[PDB]
Amino acid sequence: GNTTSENGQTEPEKKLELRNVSDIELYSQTNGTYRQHVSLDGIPENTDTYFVKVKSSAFKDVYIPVASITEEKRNGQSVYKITAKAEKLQQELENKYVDNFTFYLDKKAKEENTNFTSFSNLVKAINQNPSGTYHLAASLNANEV
Repeated sequence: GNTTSENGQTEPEKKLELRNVSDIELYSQTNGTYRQHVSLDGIPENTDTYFVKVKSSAFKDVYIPVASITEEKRNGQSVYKITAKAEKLQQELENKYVDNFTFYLDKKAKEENTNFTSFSNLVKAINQNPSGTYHLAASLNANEV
């Protein structure tokens, strides 16, 4: 019949934090030329030469090197969870603070029948038979192509 505990404010520590993160892009350096790995990462890569580019609506973009690319079932699907290593980057994720910038990507499989999920697959699906009917499954980024 009571709820008695303590707290503390307790001056907090100072770290680096990304607040207005409007969008998050992934680039690579495989063939010596940088390109946009917008989707379809497949199996997580063996070597971590990627670097995450976070574009913000408040201030300019930030480039940070990747640390760990793994696969985690968000709802029983191939969702790539990627973490970012910075000297002190704290990400207010789900009302709690994590010591690394971690974010999830989207998709995996390509819809040969009808590119309803991604551009890299849409441009391939349309070129097969232009006539017919097509629908989009979600907003699709054309950076992929």
